[PDB]
Amino acid sequence: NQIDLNVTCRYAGVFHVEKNGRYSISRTEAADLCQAFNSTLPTMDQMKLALSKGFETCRYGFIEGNVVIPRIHPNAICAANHTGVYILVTSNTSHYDTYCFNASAPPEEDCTSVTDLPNSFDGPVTITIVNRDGTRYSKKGEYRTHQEDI
Ligand SMILES: Cc1cc(N)c(N)cc1Cl
Repeated sequence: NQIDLNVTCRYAGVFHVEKNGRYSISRTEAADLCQAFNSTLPTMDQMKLALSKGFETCRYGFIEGNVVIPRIHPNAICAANHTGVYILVTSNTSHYDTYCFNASAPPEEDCTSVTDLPNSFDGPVTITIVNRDGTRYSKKGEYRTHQEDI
């Protein structure tokens, strides 16, 4: 009974979360997961500002309304070489990573590690936050509020 959450630096409060090392988050789980970080799904405008401060990934994730990949540098294997906030148009499937937005984060790039999951609820799952530098924070809890996600 374990969930691992790989997290990134924050850029203007926006960060990326990947669950269990693969695309595995539904839209409802995404919202609940951001909730556990005292965060929300970013708006498009919040994502564009994060982009402008240096945020890019090579992974699809939810924002409010769409599934996107922020890209600064063109790369042929990330969002088909596009730059900007690339919006997924056509897909059969429903599970992605997520982006989250924490209003209390610093305004520009914050590449310190995440050391807490402040708004998790009581529960039986060992949840481990894994930072890009390998540092880890664990706690027992739950964040999913929808039966179909559990
Ligand atoms: C929820 C949260 C916790 C910590 N420690 C940091 N550093 C960043 C975020 Cl977004």
